[PDB]
Parts: sequence; C-alpha cells; structure tokens
Amino acid sequence: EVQLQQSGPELVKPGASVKISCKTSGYTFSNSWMNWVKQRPGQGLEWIGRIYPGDGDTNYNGKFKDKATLTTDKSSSTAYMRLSSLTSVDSAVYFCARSLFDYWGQGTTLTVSSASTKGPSVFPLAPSGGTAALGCLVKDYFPEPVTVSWNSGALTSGVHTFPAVLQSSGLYSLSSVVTVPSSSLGTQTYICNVNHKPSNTKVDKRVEPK
Amino acid sequence: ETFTNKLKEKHTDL
Amino acid sequence: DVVMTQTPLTLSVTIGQPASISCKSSQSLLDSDGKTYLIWLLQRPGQSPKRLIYLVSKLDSGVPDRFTGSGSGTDFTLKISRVEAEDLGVYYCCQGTHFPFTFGVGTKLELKRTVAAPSVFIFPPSDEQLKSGTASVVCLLNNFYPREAKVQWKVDNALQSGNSQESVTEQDSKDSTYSLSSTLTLSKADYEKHKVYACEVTHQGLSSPVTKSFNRGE
Ligand SMILES: [Cl-]
Ligand SMILES: [Cl-]
Ligand SMILES: [Cl-]
Ligand SMILES: [Cl-]
Ligand SMILES: [Cl-]
Ligand SMILES: [Cl-]
Ligand SMILES: [Cl-]
Repeated sequence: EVQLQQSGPELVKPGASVKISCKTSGYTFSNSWMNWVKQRPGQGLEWIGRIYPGDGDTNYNGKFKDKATLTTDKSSSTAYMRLSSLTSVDSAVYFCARSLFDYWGQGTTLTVSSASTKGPSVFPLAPSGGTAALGCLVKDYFPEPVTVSWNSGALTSGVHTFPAVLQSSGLYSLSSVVTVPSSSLGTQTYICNVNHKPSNTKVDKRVEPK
Repeated sequence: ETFTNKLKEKHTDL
Repeated sequence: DVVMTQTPLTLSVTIGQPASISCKSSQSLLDSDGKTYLIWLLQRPGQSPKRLIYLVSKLDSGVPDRFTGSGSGTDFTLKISRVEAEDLGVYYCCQGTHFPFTFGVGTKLELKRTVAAPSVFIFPPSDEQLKSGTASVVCLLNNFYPREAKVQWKVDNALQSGNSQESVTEQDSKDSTYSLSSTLTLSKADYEKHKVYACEVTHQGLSSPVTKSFNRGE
C-alpha cells in the first residue's frame, strides 16, 4: 500500500527555518508528483507547491515562493519541504500529498513562537450504576500536539479523547476518558499513554480507583 | 507495489 | 488564482436521507488535455484528508457506491444517495487544472438523530495533582444529543460561578452523539477546605436534573 510518513511536530522561533520530511513507501517514488499543503484555521487548505522526484521539477504557489523550498532524496524515497523566515502566520499543520491528492501524510504540526516547550502534567481521573468511567487529564502543555492512547492502542471501545483547548493564559489542556462496565474497575488494566514529542515527554499512567 | 507510470505527465496516478 | 466556491457551508442531515454539495470554479476546469482535474476530499476531525472522487466522477478504491460525482466546466456536485453515520466530516472540492491548485472552504456534514440524555460521572482530583499543588474536579457527560447542555457545580451546597470550563468532543462517527467534560478549578487549599462536591446536569433528554457527587476524603 502507498504510505506517506511525515516527520514529527516542531516548535521554532520567529525568523528561523524548519525542514519537514515525508518518507514514502509502497510505490516507485520517482514516478509520482509530491505536493505540500498547509492547513490553518481560517485560511483553510492551501497548496504550497509540488516536486516531481524523477527530475526535480518544481511548481510553487507564488504566495509561498519566497518561503518554501522543495527537494527530494531518491535514495531514501523521501520528500522534504524547508520553510524559512518563519512568522506566527506560518503556524499550521502541513501535509504531503501524492499526485492528484490521492494519498496524504498524517500531517506535521508547526508552531512558530518565542515560547519554550512545556511538557504536560498527566493525572488520573478515577471514580470515587452498570457503567463507570475513568480517564486521564493532560494539563498545561505547550505547544501542540499531544497523542493519547489507552493500553498502547489495544483499548478503543468506549474511549473519548477530547480536543485540545488553548487556555486564556497560553497553555493547552485536554482529557481522555473511557466508559467501562463497573465490574471492570480495580480488576482490568487501564493505562493512558501520553506523548508530547516537543518536550520529549512520554508518560504511561495506570488509572485505578481511589 | 501499487501501479505507477514512469512517463512524466501533468498529473500522475490517474 | 481560481476561486472554488462550495455550497452549502453546513449540511445537517438524518441517516438515510440524500445529500449533496456543489462547487463552482472561477475558471473552467476542463484542461487542454481533455481531462477535468476536479476532486472531492473528506477530512474527519484530527485526521488527514482522504480523496473520495477524482476526475469529476471516478470513485476511489474502497469508497462506497453511495457517493457519486457529476458536473462539467465550472459547476460540480458531490452526491450521497443515503447518508450514514460514518460520513461525517468536512468535504472539500479541489482543482488541479490551473496553477496554483486551489481548494474550496469546506462543507461540514453533521448528523441529526433522536434526543439522548447524558450519562454523568464525577471525578475527584487525584492525589498526584494535589501533591503537586493544584486541584481539578471533573464532570463527564457521555453520549448525548443534542450538543446543548447545562452543567452546574456545587461545593458544600454553594452553586459555583466563574470557575469552570467545558469542552465538547466532535460528533461520534458511529452513534452521532457528543460527550462533554466540565472542569472545576480550585486551589489545593480551597479544595481541602470543603467537603461535598457535586455536578448537576440539565439536558433536553432529562425530565429532571441529574446530580453526581462525592465527599472529599470519602
Ligand atoms: Cl499515507
Ligand atoms: Cl523556492
Ligand atoms: Cl461508546
Ligand atoms: Cl485551539
Ligand atoms: Cl504488569
Ligand atoms: Cl488548581
Ligand atoms: Cl463570579
């Protein structure tokens, strides 16, 4: 199958540059155009440009020509986008997308800010009537994103992960909850896996009653 | 592998 | 550049009903090579876009037959013959005929369903958070519809004000409900000063409010 795998989130200061990667597998990389696309609230989806890896031909959106540089490394089947002279308006999720937008990467979140990273505080949400609920609070972190799973992803039934909310004082928080049969309390394993890559914060919190 | 064409065209994989 | 104008901006539809989205481009999308490089994409929250239809009317692999695309020149339609719960998300038309390639603003598709009252759960602050010097009391409203609800906190029978915030999930792709979390923020000292914590929930699906509570230190 075609797979596009992007590099992880980035926090960069204004005026600096960043290079995002898109590692491909499952087709002959030289034979398909690679596009890059920006997604920002309010600006919607915007096409940055594309490169044909077979000969390095590029086409840019004039809006991004002085900001973006596209390259490829054929030896690793990877496409790259460099963005320079960054400002806050460049904060966004960036996607690589093949050909006539037929396969997409998972996105890369870029935050342009003078702030330093701050890892989340991860706290259990435990009960103190056939259904019970438990969860994890992921408090006061910066920048986006965080990823949350339960039991390394093996638990999905009943899980609700809330969207991240930017607080008035500048940090994010979110929570994730699971509803379960009340009989499962204190007997089954419930581990919330939190990864905040910008701060290199990984937490596996066992959630138990009390 | 999925199907591709080495011939370069304005849009690929159509 | 070529402007892509989508309508409507929001689709509110019930399971089984037909729905459609239209896209207007400011220049014809018919290319000199005979093809019309118009596609439709769907993005669910937090996920990447997925292509559904390409070259106006061709279905991508694995896309249900319920989806069809039509049109020519500057005017195009995406049709869904009967909406299912998993069709929710934001639909985009996009054109690859003219440089720069451009996208529509997006049409959000939301599902309508029967009223469902929330199930309610309350959580004390963890001992870990209190050891760290703060306190968050959390109330969860699960799997309800419609989105609108009222959540009130009581601390030792004092209705709270100014010190809670709510967050709502995206609509559920299987049962079309929402969930909601309300966090009451207090200092550790204030939390430890009081005894009875309660969240009281009003919702169209309840004939009387529902209250969950705990007593600090059990
Ligand atoms: Cl992919
Ligand atoms: Cl350039
Ligand atoms: Cl569920
Ligand atoms: Cl936000
Ligand atoms: Cl173990
Ligand atoms: Cl606090
Ligand atoms: Cl107040």
